Amino acid sequence: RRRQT
Amino acid sequence: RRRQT
Amino acid sequence: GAMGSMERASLIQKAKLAEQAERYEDMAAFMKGAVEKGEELSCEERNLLSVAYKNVVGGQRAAWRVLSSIEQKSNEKGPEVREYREKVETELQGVCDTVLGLLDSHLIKEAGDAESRVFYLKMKGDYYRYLAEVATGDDKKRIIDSARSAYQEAMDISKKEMPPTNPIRLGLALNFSVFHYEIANSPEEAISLAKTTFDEAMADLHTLSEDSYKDSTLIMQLLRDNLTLWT
Amino acid sequence: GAMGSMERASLIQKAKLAEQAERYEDMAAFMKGAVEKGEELSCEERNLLSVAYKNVVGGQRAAWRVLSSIEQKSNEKGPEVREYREKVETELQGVCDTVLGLLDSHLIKEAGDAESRVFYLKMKGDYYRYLAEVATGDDKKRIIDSARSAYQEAMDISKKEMPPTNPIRLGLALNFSVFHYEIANSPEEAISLAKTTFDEAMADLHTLSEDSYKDSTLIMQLLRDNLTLWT
Ligand SMILES: N=C(N)c1cc(-c2ccccc2)c(CNC(=O)c2cccc3c2OCC3)s1
Ligand SMILES: N=C(N)c1cc(-c2ccccc2)c(CNC(=O)c2cccc3c2OCC3)s1
Ligand SMILES: N=C(N)c1cc(-c2ccccc2)c(CNC(=O)c2cccc3c2OCC3)s1
Ligand SMILES: N=C(N)c1cc(-c2ccccc2)c(CNC(=O)c2cccc3c2OCC3)s1
Ligand SMILES: [Cl-]
Ligand SMILES: [Cl-]
Ligand SMILES: [Mg+2]
Ligand SMILES: [Mg+2]
Ligand SMILES: [Mg+2]
Ligand SMILES: [Mg+2]
Repeated sequence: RRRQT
Repeated sequence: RRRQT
Repeated sequence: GAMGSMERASLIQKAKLAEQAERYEDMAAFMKGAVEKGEELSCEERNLLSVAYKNVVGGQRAAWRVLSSIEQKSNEKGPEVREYREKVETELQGVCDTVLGLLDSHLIKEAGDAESRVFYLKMKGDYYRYLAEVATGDDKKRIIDSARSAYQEAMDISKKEMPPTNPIRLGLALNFSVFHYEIANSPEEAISLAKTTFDEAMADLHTLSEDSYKDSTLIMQLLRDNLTLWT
Repeated sequence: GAMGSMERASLIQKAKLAEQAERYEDMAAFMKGAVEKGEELSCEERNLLSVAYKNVVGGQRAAWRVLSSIEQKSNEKGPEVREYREKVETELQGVCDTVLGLLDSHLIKEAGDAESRVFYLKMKGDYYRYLAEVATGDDKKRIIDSARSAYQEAMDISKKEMPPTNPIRLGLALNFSVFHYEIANSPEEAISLAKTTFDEAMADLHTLSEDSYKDSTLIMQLLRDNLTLWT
C-alpha cells in the first residue's frame, strides 16, 4: 500500500 | 453494464 | 516530424514504455511516427498502434458521452456546455481522421497478407464508427455506410483466410455486431452475428493448443457478454 | 491567452465540466486561465485549481516512477529509456513551474485571509516537493528546503488561525508529514507530526456539526493510514 497525500 | 468492444 | 528524426526501432521501444507508463497519447504519437517511416507493421506493432489509439479515443469518447448527457439535460445555462462538448468532439474527430489517414496513406494498400489487410479494415470500420457516434449532419449516413463497407470487406476476407477462432476475426465480429446494434439500428443483425460467431468459434476450439485456446475464449467471452445484455 | 479571451465565469464552469468528464488537463488549463484574470479565488475555485493540477501531475509522477524503475533495472539497452524518462520528467517540471508561477504571480501576495494564504503556501510546498521527487543535481537541496519553508509557514499560520479539525490544516499536516518521511529522510519527524495532528483533531471532534465531522474524519483517516504503514 502506498502512503497517502 | 456497457456492451463490450 | 515531429517523430521524423527518431529511429523506427526507438519509436517502437518508446511506445512499449509509454504503454507501461499508461501514457497513451505519447504511445499513439510514437506509433504514428513508426507508421510514417513507410514500412509495413508486424503483428505486435499493429497491436501497439491499435491499443494506443483505442485508449486515446476511448478517453475522448467517455468524456463526450458525459458532456452530451449534461448538454441534453440542459435542453430539457449559456453556451458553455455546447462549446466544451464541441471542443472535445472536434479533438475526437481529429484523432479519428488521423488514424483513418494512416490507414489510407498507406497501411491498407501496402498490406499484402490477408491477416494484415483484415486488421486495418477492421480499424477503418472502428474509426468511422467513432465518427458516427458523434455525427449529426449531412454526412452521418455516408459515415455509417463507410463503416459498414470496411467491416464487411474485412469479414469477407477473414472468412476465407482465417479460422473462426482467430482472435482478430473474433474482435472484428464483436465490433461489427456492436455497430449493427447501436449505430445502424439493426439489433437482430447484431444478435445474429454475435451468435453465429460465438457458435462457430466454439465448434473449432477442439483444434487449438493451450495458448490459442486462451486467446480465443478471451474474446468469445465478450461476445457472450453482449448477447447476455441484448437478449 | 490561450484562455485570455474567455470569461472568468465561463472558465470556472468549464473547469467543473472537465472534472465531470475526467479531462484534467483541460480542467487545469481552464483554472490557469481563471487565475490569470487577476482576481482572488474563492474556496471552491481554489479547490478546483488544486484538484486539476493534482490529477495532471499525479499522472506524470506515476509515469515517471514506472520509467525510473525500468531505467534503474536497465542499469543493474540504448538511450531510449533515459530519453523517455527525461521527456516525462521535463513535462512534469514544467507543470510544477507553471503552478509555482501562478502562486508567485500573484496568488500568494494577494491572499489576505489566513485560510487563503495557508491554502496557497501548502500548494507551494507540494509542488516544490514534486520537484524534489525528481531532482538529482545541485538544486535538490535548495528545492527541499524551499518546500520545508513553505510548509512550515503554512503550519505556523494554520495553528494560529484555524482549528485543529480544519480540513485544509489536516491536509497540510498530512503532506508535510509525507515530505518529512520520504523527501527529508526524517521519518520520526513524519510520525510525530501525523500523530500529534491526528490526536489534536480527535480531541476537537466534539465541537463539530455533522457535516464538519464528516469533513474532518475523512482526512484524519489518511493520517491513520500513514501511521499504520510507518509503524
Ligand atoms: N503491447 C500490447 N498491448 C500487445 C502486444 C501484442 C503482441 C502481439 C504479437 C506478438 C507480441 C505481442 C498483443 C496481442 N494482442 C493481445 O494480447 C490482446 C489481448 C486481449 C484483448 C485484445 C488483444 O489485442 C486487441 C484486443 S497486445
Ligand atoms: N494466428 C493467430 N492465432 C495469432 C498469431 C499471433 C502472432 C504472434 C506473434 C507473432 C505474429 C503473430 C497472435 C498474437 N496474439 C494476438 O494477436 C492476440 C492474442 C490474444 C487476443 C487477441 C489477439 O489479437 C487480438 C485479440 S494470435
Ligand atoms: N470540484 C471539487 N473537486 C471540489 C469542490 C469543493 C467545494 C468547496 C467549497 C464550496 C463548494 C465546493 C471541494 C472541497 N474539497 C473536498 O470536498 C475534498 C474532499 C476530500 C478530499 C479533499 C477535498 O479537497 C482536497 C482534498 S472539492
Ligand atoms: N472552515 C471549514 N471547515 C470549511 C469551510 C468550507 C467552505 C465551504 C463553502 C464556502 C466557503 C468555505 C469548506 C468546504 N470544504 C472543503 O474545503 C473540504 C471538505 C472536505 C474535505 C476537504 C476540504 O478541503 C480540503 C479537504 S470546509
Ligand atoms: Cl471550450
Ligand atoms: Cl523521448
Ligand atoms: Mg532509420
Ligand atoms: Mg461538431
Ligand atoms: Mg470579463
Ligand atoms: Mg532531467
